[PDB]
Amino acid sequence: MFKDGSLIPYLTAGDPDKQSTLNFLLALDEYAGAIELGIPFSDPIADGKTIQESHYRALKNGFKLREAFWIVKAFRRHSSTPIVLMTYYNPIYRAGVRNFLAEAKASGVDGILVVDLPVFHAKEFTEIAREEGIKTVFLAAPNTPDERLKVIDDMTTGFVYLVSLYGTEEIPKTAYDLLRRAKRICRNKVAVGFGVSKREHVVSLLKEGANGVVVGSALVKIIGEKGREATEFLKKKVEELLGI
Repeated sequence: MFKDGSLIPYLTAGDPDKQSTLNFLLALDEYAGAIELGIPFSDPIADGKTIQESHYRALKNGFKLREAFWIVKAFRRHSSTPIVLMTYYNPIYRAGVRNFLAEAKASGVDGILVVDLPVFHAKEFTEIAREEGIKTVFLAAPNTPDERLKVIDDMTTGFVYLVSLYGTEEIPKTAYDLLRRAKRICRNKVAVGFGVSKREHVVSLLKEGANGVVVGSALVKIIGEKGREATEFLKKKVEELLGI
């Protein structure tokens, strides 16, 4: 969904508030190949310590599911950068799949990643996403076998998101191994969410085949501390990771 060599910012919707989220998105657009917007959830058990804390913040501050569409809709008036909504299944499930997807499309969302999409529901979910014009992004971790990477690649219409709940400050061998296996199996492009924090991480991963590098941990971190005023520091961070 993005150019090769893209830096893909990840931000939590409503952290610390929807206007702030929008401000951050607008300030980072110029460096983004695509953007991931996460919907905060009460139990983000698939996320690392940092991002989990942002879900908690957003929620304490009163985030409401559809405020995410408000953010996307506002952002769209200024940019056409591909947007992928990231969320747990519960919210989607309760509001109604097709209703959610249709609404997401209408707001300007291009793709979606359901972190814990139950395999039982996987098939119909991908079909509805196709009918609604929303591309699919599936997740894979170091413990995902080659066989499942294949199955994941076949259902994927957007791109395959590879993650590593390892951290570091250096990229773990286990994450590099995941990437290698992915490049050897996927026809879909892949992005890597290995919690990068250094200029060398970005270069190394792109050098190693990642079509795009996600950068969330590093950004959410600054947001946890700066709040609404993280904006300028976020730009400096991205420029650092980009060598500019």
